[PDB]
Amino acid sequence: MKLTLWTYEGPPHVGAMRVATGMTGMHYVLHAPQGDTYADLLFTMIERRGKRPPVSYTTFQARDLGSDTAELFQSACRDAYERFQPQAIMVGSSCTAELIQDDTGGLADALSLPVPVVHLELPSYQRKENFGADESFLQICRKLARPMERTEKVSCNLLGPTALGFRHRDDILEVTRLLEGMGIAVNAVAPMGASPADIARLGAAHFNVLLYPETGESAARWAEKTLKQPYTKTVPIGVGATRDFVAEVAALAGVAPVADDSRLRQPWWSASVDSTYLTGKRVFLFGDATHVIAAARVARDEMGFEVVGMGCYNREFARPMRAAAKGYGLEALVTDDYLEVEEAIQALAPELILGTQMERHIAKRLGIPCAVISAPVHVQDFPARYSPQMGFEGANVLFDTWIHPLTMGLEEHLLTMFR
Amino acid sequence: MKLTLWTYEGPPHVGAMRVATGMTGMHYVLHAPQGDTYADLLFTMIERRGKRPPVSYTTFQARDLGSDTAELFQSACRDAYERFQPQAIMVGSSCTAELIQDDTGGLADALSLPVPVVHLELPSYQRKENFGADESFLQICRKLARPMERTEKVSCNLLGPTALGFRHRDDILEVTRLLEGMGIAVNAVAPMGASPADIARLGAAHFNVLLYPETGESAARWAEKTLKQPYTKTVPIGVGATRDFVAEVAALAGVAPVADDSRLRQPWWSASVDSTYLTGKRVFLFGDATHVIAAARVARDEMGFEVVGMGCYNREFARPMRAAAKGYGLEALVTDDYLEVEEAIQALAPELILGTQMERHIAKRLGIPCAVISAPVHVQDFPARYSPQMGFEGANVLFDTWIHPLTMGLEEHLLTMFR
Amino acid sequence: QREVFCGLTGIIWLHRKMQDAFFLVVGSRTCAHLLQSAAGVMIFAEPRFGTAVLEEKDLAGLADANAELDREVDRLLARRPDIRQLFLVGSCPSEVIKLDLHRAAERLSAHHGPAVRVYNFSGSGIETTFTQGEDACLASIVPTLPATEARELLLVGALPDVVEDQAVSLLTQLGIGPVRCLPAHHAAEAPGVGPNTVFALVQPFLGDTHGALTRRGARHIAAPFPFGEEGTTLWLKAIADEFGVSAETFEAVTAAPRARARKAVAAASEGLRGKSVFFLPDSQLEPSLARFLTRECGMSAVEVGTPFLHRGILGPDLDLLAEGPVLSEGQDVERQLDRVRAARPDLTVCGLGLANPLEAEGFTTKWAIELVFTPVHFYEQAGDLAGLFSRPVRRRAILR
Amino acid sequence: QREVFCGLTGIIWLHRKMQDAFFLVVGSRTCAHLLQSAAGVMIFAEPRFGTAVLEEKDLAGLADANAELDREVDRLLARRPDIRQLFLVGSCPSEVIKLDLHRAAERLSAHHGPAVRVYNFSGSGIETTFTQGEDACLASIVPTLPATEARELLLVGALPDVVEDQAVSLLTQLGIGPVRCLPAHHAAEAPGVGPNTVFALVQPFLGDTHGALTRRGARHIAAPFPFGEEGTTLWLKAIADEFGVSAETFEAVTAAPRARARKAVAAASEGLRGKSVFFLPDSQLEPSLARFLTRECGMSAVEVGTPFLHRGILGPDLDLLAEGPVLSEGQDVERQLDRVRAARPDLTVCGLGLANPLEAEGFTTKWAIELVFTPVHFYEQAGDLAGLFSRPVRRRAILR
Ligand code: PMR
Ligand code: PMR
Ligand SMILES: [Cu+2]
Repeated sequence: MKLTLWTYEGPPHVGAMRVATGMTGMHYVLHAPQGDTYADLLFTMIERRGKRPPVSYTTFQARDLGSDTAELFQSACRDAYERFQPQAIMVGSSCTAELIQDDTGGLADALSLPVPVVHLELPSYQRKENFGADESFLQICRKLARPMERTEKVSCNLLGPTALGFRHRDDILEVTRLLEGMGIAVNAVAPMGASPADIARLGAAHFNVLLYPETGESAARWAEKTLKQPYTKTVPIGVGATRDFVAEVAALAGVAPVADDSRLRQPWWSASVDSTYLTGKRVFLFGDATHVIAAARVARDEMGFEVVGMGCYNREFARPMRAAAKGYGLEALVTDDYLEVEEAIQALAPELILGTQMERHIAKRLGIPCAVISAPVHVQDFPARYSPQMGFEGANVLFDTWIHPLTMGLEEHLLTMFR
Repeated sequence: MKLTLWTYEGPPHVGAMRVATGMTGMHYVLHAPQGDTYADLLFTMIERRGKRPPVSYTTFQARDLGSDTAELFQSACRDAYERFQPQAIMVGSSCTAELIQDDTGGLADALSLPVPVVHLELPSYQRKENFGADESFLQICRKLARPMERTEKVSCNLLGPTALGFRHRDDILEVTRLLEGMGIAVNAVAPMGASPADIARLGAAHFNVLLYPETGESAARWAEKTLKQPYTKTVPIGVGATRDFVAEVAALAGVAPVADDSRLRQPWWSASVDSTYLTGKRVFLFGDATHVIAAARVARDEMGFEVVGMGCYNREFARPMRAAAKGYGLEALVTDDYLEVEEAIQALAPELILGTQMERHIAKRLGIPCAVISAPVHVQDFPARYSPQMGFEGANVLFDTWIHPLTMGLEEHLLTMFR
Repeated sequence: QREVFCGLTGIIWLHRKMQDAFFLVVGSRTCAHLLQSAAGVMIFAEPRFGTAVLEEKDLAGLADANAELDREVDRLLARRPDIRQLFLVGSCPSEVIKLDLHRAAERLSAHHGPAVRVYNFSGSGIETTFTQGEDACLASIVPTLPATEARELLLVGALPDVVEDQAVSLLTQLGIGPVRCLPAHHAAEAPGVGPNTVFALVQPFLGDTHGALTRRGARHIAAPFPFGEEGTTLWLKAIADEFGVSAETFEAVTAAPRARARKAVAAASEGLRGKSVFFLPDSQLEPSLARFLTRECGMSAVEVGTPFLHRGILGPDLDLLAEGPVLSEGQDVERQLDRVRAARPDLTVCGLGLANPLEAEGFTTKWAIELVFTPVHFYEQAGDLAGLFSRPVRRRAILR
Repeated sequence: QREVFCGLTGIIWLHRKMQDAFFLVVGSRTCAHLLQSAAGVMIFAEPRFGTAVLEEKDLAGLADANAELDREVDRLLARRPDIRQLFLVGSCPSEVIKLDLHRAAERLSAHHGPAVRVYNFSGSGIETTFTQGEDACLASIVPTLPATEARELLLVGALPDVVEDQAVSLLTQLGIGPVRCLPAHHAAEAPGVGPNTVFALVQPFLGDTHGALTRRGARHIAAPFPFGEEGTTLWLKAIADEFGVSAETFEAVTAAPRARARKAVAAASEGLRGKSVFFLPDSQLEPSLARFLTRECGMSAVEVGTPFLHRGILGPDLDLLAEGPVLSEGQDVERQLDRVRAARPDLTVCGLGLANPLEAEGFTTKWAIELVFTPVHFYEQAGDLAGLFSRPVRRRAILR
């Protein structure tokens, strides 16, 4: 019953929303108390999405909690099909509805809707938002994706990108550009650019590209076993990681790499005599495991930073973060509590900090240069501009974003000194 | 005289230096005293040119004053040709050599260099950097560009982009993508990304595209006079300006107007609920004329800002700026003195300042949110990332860049009120 | 489907009013995520609200949950000894658990009662929604306020300190009746209520507070609510009639504020003359909103929707309101949004969840979540209230 | 072709040294752009260097330019009553115009005294390079200094205030008599120079300065320059011996800072061991820096480059510097870059213009402009000097 003020992730049903919202034609009803509507405006405002999130709450109250909950859910499913016309339906419960004795599966099955209906069992109190998104995408794949015939040209699937994700759109575009340069055509991008037809077509791709393991590792593994589809184990954030991704994806497809490195500017801009003051600057890193690992590699090898802190709020990804942090001579900070990270920053006193929005605010109170690199973000963090974190142009974005706090602080300190 | 501390434009030879640095195979031989090599530190550091600027300095001293000046110029030109093997050579004078008994013409043509030599007559004490950039490019075009049989398919020339220019590199890519989508292949981009062969091929293009009037207007008019190439009069900065440029270029080429608006997010993000506070914000605008006019259009029509001030440091573009300012119900501020711009800012008290680096610092002292939109910039401003000011992605960049100071100020003020 | 927030969102603007109150939400992770998301920037400034997450071990049993809640309250008191009124807020999972928050309040007001007076009120969406949380918080404090034997006028309703200061200043200029606003910024200066004291709402949604103060013996004075020049004018007119203030002195004291308020309202409403407004049920501010926009601002309301339309206390405001606009009780957000499609109103005052989709569809949108935050009451903020609706229409005109 | 800056570049740190001094550059727009670009962020702080652009009429008529300069300095004095010493700085177009800055400085010192004293020195590139600007400024100060009859030590050089404080404290606790600094912050604190007054040189480029103080009877102290550890020791040892301080007393003085200087140098020299360094002529600091790197940092030197060698002042460091490194004095970037390419040095000390281009070709580069700015002299900062030279090598090792 520990008092909680800030949560790095939401409840799993928020993750289920982040899958359904991304996919087109997949609406889901969700047993919730009247007032859980707050979660739709996350996509409405933070992501600035014109479309209403494809979600149909039951909105039960004290006058409907006794026995009318099942009737309300049945009416919600009926109306959802009748007017929203979804190509497929996915079904879950909120925490309050998890406590209330309801059965999401039985009602949806009894309605016998012709569109396919997937049933979600998410432990609300035990698990977290990323588990919700990963499990939702997994069940959608098992319901829709079936072993199919391969495409003529070599095809890949970008697995992992969901709604309300850090830079997922621009990373989709950048990885698609890299793959097009390779000669590989993207068969489907799921869940964000996908439809139930796309989940069906997932079997056609020659191999899977796991851009974000947090929301796509379960789907990648299930496609590895059932669909006989190999999946990429590296994440293309940073030039080194991008080249490793190009090499491994070229090996998987059998084509040659054709890395397009004309756009590349971060290596030269780091080698410039301007970036000499960057050498040995102490960086504390927090956020989801993939971004933290990639950012540590970028900061050490490509940026000349001394990584003094490594951490993740995904306890499900503690082992890879622990191994990576052991790589840099540190112990991973695997906690979902912002006070522990606060203490680590205070004791460590880094010169730069790259992490979540909470991390940026911690730096602001502590007066340290701060950049945002991970999933918990504000509305302002979602950019209208093309701001990838992946690929070679994403490397330039990373360099500029990480330099801006240090350059701003240096310029301010110099201006105060000269005054 | 006046006691100047900050000049918006440098000496005229800096513009010719920018033009020479943009091109490949063109070498600048400058009659300048030792110590005028500082201008090579702009290109190598601010622009991060991996190669030295293609500029050779005579570097005369008190000993080389009476008669050794001409011999030094001749030897410098000859040795520059032998060492660097340029496909063409431009010869000019610095401020000090104007009073010196210097004969660039005769000294250059006496050596009988096989490659064409371009003679530059720039009034150092009267004109400024943009005149140097315009006149050098114009004279290069007269020396190299000849009337020539047009390309089989429709071709365009991007006229204006030079070295040490504000986001010229990304605007070239954006406009090239726009033209390729429209079905128009860019014949040549000059001065930057060009060679004397490219300047010769300038005659092949069906029409000229003037991205930057400041450094390419004279070349465009001369091409209209002699090479019979119409030149675009709309600079594609902002969604409305981009659509006007697309329509006019499609009319010029005769191809159908096809523009890719899929990446465009500025109109939706402006129409969103989150941008209501932007309505009626008073914006002061300063910098070079083209960017200021385009930014005022962006502000008023797409961003909701009310333009409280307009201005430029370009006397050569005072008339278009005055016409535009009359358009927005204001009187333009055509001055090169940062004190007058500061006084206008103080009297106006704008909510947001869009201008040069000097305007950014003025806003910082006055506590006004600031963004950089014009040419005089630091090492900081030049992106490693793809940051165009033109096209639809450039409109996205404009929106995010202009909002970011307002978002920072609002967030800081909110967290100040809260605690 | 009701696209409305649960009463826990009332916490976010309540604790700005109560500097000595900590709102301990006993709920799942969902309600903590609600509080964090809706706070936005505020959660990075050590707020005074915290959610005690219930785990699967915490769900089973009641005595164990009560002991854990006591331990958490002690941990909070150790960190923040300053707090002297703790607000245990019930939530949806807490209500399904049936954790006796009233019994918990009884225990913790005996543990450290003299200093920390622990209150309890339901903020659960199954019971209360949006500003119903604020009126529930105020209905939890009234039954335990001390009795009084002096007739006093009290400003029931949470207002910004500036709006409160001008309200009390105007009531002082009236010359009769010293005021004691019901929300106490600290437990130190908590007010007194009894059959002697008479109360008048400032914000429409305080129906539970009506029940509490009516059982206390105080009597309600019906008045249109201070939203625009006419609203605050009739509010203070009802105050004067209740206190026997002569009409001439009231006219003298409100001649100038009425002048500035009318000027500001006209200036901001010039863009809204001959426009159409639609109200999606969010926060029960909407009947008074529609009245103010209809007569002062010149709008025409196709529908005024209210999640809970308390006729008895809103009565004067509907009386001022024209017969034209229709009144909607409850929400069927699909049907209501279809009605918005059909009407094509110039401006739609709707929730933040629907705010962006409505604009994407082609309808201008204003959101009343800002209205519960921004100072929009009485005379001076009349111009701000009008301009808050004016700005969306101006932006639509400017952008296209 | 030589890659140096005209002496106006020294102005920006001279004016940070001198709070009371304004640096009026009588030059064209090119020299104003030089000052602006070199200063960078500095110009936005409203610094104390300004350029009066010689307009076309000014180069046309010398008398009109002289009257305009008089009016300019009058307006500058009116704007800034704080300035008590003003430096009329010659420039290349000013020299070619041939307007007498000395006759001017005399005239305005006559008609603006005794408050404002105006000096003249030439920073023009035609007879000045990078640090000869500061050398010429200090040379201009010397003749106006009073003729003293009491023996004093005069430290000459733009020691940063913290470095000046360390040197002054070390001397005063060493046992010397009077210690004064030629770049006095205020004109009232200007030192006294006489036949009996001795002076010691902190930075090498002060050749014309040393010549200037030689004429007034001041006698030079033959010492290596206090850059790292031994360079500093030998400096303080020569000072002590000329002041007659016993050797054992001085050893007890300098033992404590010496150990920390050695430890700091050894901590940051680990990357520089067994490495080759190349010095392009930048600031006449390079023979001494090569001595420090070769003896203390374990760095081989392939060639040391200097704008012009002043063998008399720089003799001790050249003697300490090994016979192996060949000293080149001619500046010619065309052949000098080929020499760099042939040498293939691990570290290349060059100008900022050549830094990035040589970095692209595969050469690790350090820019000597950072030496004049950053405090690198004396013991406490010896480790800072070593780290300043070792950081590019570390960055290249990390970046592969
Ligand atoms: C339901 C929760 C929620 C979330 C996800 C945020 C973020 C968000 N809420 Mg804030 N907010 C939501 C809505 C509301 N917020 C709250 C407060 C508040 C208002 C008054 C305001 C706001 C806004 C925001 C913001 C934008 C922050 C910004 O302006 O920089 C989002 C994405 C912000 C805005 O401009 O909205 C149009 C603003 O003026 N919300 C409250 C009342 C307790 C709710 C329920
Ligand atoms: C005049 C030549 C020139 C120009 C164009 C600038 C800009 C510029 N000079 Mg600054 N500067 C150049 C070099 C030098 N500058 C001067 C000062 C100075 C230093 C000490 C420093 C610097 C630098 C810069 C900068 C980068 C600004 C930075 O990020 O600090 C440029 C582009 C900056 C740097 O090299 O970064 C490692 C840095 O630390 N310059 C001076 C001494 C008078 C010169 C001539
Ligand atoms: Cu910023």
